[PDB]
Amino acid sequence: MEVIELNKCTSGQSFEVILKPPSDPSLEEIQKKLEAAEERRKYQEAELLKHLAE
Amino acid sequence: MYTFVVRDENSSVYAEVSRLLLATGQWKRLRKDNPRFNLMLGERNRLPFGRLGHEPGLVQLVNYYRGADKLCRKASLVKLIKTSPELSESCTWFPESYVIYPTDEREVFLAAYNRRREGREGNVWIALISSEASELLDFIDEQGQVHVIQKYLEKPLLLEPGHRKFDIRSWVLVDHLYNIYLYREGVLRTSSEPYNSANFQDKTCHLTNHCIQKNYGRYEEGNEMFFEEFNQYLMDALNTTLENSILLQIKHIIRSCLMCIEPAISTKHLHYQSFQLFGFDFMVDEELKVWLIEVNGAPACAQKLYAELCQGIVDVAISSVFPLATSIFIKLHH
Amino acid sequence: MRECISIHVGQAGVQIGNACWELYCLEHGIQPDGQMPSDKTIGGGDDSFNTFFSETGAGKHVPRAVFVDLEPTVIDEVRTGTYRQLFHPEQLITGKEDAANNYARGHYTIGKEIIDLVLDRIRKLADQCTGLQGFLVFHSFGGGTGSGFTSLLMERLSVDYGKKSKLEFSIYPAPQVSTAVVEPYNSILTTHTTLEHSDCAFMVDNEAIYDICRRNLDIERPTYTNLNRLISQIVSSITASLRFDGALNVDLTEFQTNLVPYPRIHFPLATYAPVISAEKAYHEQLSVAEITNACFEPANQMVKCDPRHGKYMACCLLYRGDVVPKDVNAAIATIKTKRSIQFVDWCPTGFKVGINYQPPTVVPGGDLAKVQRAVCMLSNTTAIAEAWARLDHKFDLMYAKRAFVHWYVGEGMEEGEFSEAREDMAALEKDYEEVGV
Amino acid sequence: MREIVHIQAGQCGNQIGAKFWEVISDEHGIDPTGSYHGDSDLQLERINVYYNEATGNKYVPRAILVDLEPGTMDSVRSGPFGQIFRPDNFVFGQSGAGNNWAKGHYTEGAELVDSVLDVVRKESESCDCLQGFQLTHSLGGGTGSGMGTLLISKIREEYPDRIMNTFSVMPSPKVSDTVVEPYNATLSVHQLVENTDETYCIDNEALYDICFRTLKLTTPTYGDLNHLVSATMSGVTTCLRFPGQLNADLRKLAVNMVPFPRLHFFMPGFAPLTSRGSQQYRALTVPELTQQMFDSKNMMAACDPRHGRYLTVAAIFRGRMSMKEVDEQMLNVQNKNSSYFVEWIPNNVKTAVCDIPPRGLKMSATFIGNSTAIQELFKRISEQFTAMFRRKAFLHWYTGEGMDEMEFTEAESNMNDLVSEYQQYQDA
Ligand SMILES: Nc1nc2c(ncn2[C@@H]2O[C@H](COP(=O)(O)OP(=O)(O)OP(=O)(O)O)[C@@H](O)[C@H]2O)c(=O)[nH]1
Ligand SMILES: Nc1nc2c(ncn2[C@@H]2O[C@H](COP(=O)(O)OP(=O)(O)O)[C@@H](O)[C@H]2O)c(=O)[nH]1
Ligand SMILES: CN[C@H]1CCc2cc(OC)c(OC)c(OC)c2-c2ccc(OC)c(=O)cc21
Ligand SMILES: [Ca+2]
Ligand SMILES: [Mg+2]
Ligand SMILES: [Mg+2]
Repeated sequence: MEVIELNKCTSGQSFEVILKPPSDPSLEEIQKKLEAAEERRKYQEAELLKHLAE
Repeated sequence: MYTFVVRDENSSVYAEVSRLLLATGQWKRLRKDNPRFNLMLGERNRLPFGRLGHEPGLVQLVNYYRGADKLCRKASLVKLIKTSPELSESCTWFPESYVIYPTDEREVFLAAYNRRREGREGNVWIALISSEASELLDFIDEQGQVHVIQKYLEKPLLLEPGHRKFDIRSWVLVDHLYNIYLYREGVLRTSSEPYNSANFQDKTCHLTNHCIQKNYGRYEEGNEMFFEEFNQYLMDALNTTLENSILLQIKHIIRSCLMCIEPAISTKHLHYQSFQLFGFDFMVDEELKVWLIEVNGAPACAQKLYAELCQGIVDVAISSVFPLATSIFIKLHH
Repeated sequence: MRECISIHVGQAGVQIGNACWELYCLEHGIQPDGQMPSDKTIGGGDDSFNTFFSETGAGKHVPRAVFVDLEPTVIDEVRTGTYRQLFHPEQLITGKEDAANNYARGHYTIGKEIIDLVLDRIRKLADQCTGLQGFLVFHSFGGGTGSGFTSLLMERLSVDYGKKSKLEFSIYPAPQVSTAVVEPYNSILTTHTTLEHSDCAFMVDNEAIYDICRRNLDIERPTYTNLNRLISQIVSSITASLRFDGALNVDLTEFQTNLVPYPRIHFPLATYAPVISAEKAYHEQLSVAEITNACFEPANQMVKCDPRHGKYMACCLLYRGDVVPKDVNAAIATIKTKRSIQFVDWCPTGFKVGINYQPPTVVPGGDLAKVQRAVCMLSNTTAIAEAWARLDHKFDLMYAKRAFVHWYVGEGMEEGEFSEAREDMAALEKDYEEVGV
Repeated sequence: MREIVHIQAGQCGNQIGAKFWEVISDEHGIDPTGSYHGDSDLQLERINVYYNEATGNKYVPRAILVDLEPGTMDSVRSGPFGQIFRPDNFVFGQSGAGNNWAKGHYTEGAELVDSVLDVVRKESESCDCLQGFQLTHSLGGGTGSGMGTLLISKIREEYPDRIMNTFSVMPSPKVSDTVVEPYNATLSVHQLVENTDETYCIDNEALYDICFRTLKLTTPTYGDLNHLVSATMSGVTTCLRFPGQLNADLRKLAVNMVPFPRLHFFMPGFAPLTSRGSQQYRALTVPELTQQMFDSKNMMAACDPRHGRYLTVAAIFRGRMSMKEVDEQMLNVQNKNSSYFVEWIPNNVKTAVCDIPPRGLKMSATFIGNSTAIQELFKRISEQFTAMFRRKAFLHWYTGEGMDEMEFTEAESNMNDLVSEYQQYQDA
């Protein structure tokens, strides 16, 4: 009902129409969890090569 | 071969619907959590409407309308009638009702109560039935629930012989296309103990409920008067028919209520479709005026009428969407 | 003027990137070689388009885009395609072995070996920027690269560019469109890890786009090209305000302000009208009223859900073509009386309208017909949580039996991350329900 | 993620293996000499997956031919497409394995394994990006069974991150060479459970039954059985060999087909079933292919899918057809048989389409099923095993090679474990 903040130009126009009023981890912390996953992979591969050696 | 799932086994109506579908030999029942169904006979609470209509190669249908609880909860119904311009606000067929919260519109409830005090007349209300406001305004805090104070119908229609009170239950089916089908057979849930207006404290004559009063079976089987017998009574005792004096108002109330919520609940352009069976509860006064009391989302049918209604639900709500390899309903045209 | 960098991760992000940058070039009048004849300031400028394009001495207009995939074959089609000259070879980064539909493989295993290289090529574009405002990130929820590598990148971009805004264009998985079976897992894991790093995310359900292509474009089996050309139209509508003169959504910060009052609930629903087949012989051109009314039909949304059973927090209308404020306000007034539009008590019931007079540009020989007027509505409704509920249920079914989990654990990921991701999603679903009812 | 190294071990492995290279060389337009003579560019676009490009221009199969006996490989070399294979890739002993797993795995085969692995390394180094290995072999004999599994173990040591893929032919009393086949098979299954990502269970019983009941051949030879194997092998490798809608590799297949690491034994299927030489006149409609490929009569593993539940399903349609009709029919099978597909893996059936049809058919369908019904195959082998083992019968052939009774007990236990593991997901 109320048309506010009307702004016009050559390209177009913009406005607001109101009907009713109202009633991060560190660089080291990232590299730590990535290397913790790399070591878990390396342990699983070591357990595999141990099994294959047996 | 169409497929269905059952997710409410406490449902008397849809237990009969399920077995009727299986007996055709063209429907197969799946386990609760199987997503690959055509039809869902769903649960009463927390129904997962967000999971429907996302199975490719399956037309999916549910026996509940999402948002229909807004008509089916006592607190919600009052808010709907008061706010919606279709029904607002001095509604001729709905008793004066006020939403009451325990720790709200109870400051404006007292203003109309004082009009009933200054103008010396009847001032009886229902919640259990109260005599005065302050005597049961702490009763909502006693139970700790959000309940409605509604105007009590002091002068109701009385059946003879017996001097009795009654409510009418009508069963209404809204299909996927939003056709409003009223089932031709209704039931009068009758009181057996004669109505007393001098003191309102006894349970038998005042409360109209089937489960509470179980006097029982004196005038008819299980306090249940059917439509042919009640029409016959009106012809003899009042020189009028059921369709003229009562049923036209019933048809008006049903259609007015469901046309109001149509934009909010309709599944016309949706990826899944809905039907629903409703239970409309009516009250008739001395001047033959029909009043709405309650709308039921999950209604239970009368014992005599199960076979016919459940076949009717299969006929026009299920078989219309999923066709197989006179009508018992009155279509309410809008 | 403030520049914007677009990041395209995995197959979905790359091919959608192709579709968008093709469309931008047609819109701004930039040729396949990168020449823009309408541009008069040779080799530089601070115009509205310069937000997305930079300039070289030879008058070449190059996208502020980085393409990243863990496998060569898709970006190799960008390297040899019709827009090969448009991009710098350093902008197009490819690995050797893909993430095999595995989040953990994309995030942890192959993620680690490429993350530092990608951030260097991002820094090389950021050093060309006089005033960086942030990033527009394109990916799938479903793929291993799209889920895994994106969430790692989004973590690192928060570290290196803390003052900068990050927007997502995310492809939500659909069984209809070539879906891997473990895609619910990948979707949940990437949503959890990205949720605090993303300012505003636009979800695009492949199911919705597939059906719009069937229903409105008359294509019986839509290909990726069919889907992406439609997606790029929606993306173009959303980004137009950054690329053109205007006063609504002029920077990435304004997307947060106008659309996201609650930081976690940062998934606006997009609805687009009209989608008209180019093969359609006789078409009655639709009015302002008709296209705005079509913004409230579920069949037009980017995600299939029911806004009537939910609450709005914000609503933007973005028009392209022959549209004037008078017609918009008349349309809104008619729609408000007939449709179920409920806002939250702590928000004004209202619409922020932006009009661009240039009608939407369609790719020559495409599937979309030329229209006189078009609209994209962006509304932050709680109804979109339906998509989370659908996805969480699928996650729950598989995880209860620990199905496929071993593939993730075998890449170094602990099992506890699955349940940590699911708890966050259970919290997110509860946030939506608090606001919504 | 392009190159696959192919290995064929023993009599059965080399006979089915030669037929595989015969069929896919015809599909890729490569003559018996090695030169390309086709009409489409689609035949050459992903030819590097199975072939090495030698300057000529000629195409040499990335295939290694292994046996402890020189017999079969001389028949392969003098066979139809025999002169296409790199002569250095022919690695053979002289003594044979005498249908003895122990000879293949521990004694005779151990002597020859290193020479094979040198040829494998020579092929692996030429690969721009090696995705994995595929083995063709029987489980019933000595070389393919014993040495084949020894090879798998040693390849996994040198290439622990690569995908191991097998086409493993299962023994049957119906098509039986020796009584010791259940011993050799049980020992081999133990190894396959541990050391492979994907195993195509090709039951000889099922191949016989198809040849007898459906193909109407009174006395089928191994050649009739091998026609069905190569046609299935062509079908399962279609997405690796041709450019299509999807970038498809062996790892992505493994991730999506195998929900639990041990349960990676697949039922292969083919539609329509054809006898060799006999021309297919009537074209099948899309509903007919879909009905036939899911039919138990078309399965290459003699298990009834109705006795189990499908964990995952892969389907490959070949030929010029409506992809909408394919999508509709595939959804129709699932929605009308939904109990037979596990509800706890959503959308577990995936479908691909390739435009190029196989030789002599206008449209075909290849089925890959990870069903819990495969336990029937393993139970059968276990029953035959226990019948002999309870009396320690024929065991001296193995104990004479160094083996102890304990290793037989351990193999019996591991296979009975796999059976009960399949049963775990058939009910719950
Ligand atoms: N709309 C659209 N969706 C796509 C496109 N490509 C893939 N998808 C979807 O994205 C999901 C798979 O993710 P991809 O992006 O293919 O995987 P990826 O990011 O390359 O990761 P990898 O697993 O390493 O291949 C599926 O749900 C597909 O339907 C595309 O071009 N357009
Ligand atoms: N399908 C098929 N099975 C075979 C073939 N040759 C042998 N077999 C089966 O393989 C088993 C014997 O293995 P074989 O490969 O001859 O022994 P190896 O040479 O020591 O590996 C028996 O179970 C036979 O039924 C063949 O050409 N095709
Ligand atoms: C559409 N996504 C595919 C990727 C993996 C895949 C590879 C493949 O070639 C080796 C193949 O043909 C045998 C496939 O089957 C069509 C798949 C495929 C595999 C199975 C699926 O599990 C049900 C899946 O989710 C994804 C696909
Ligand atoms: Ca300029
Ligand atoms: Mg990829
Ligand atoms: Mg032999």
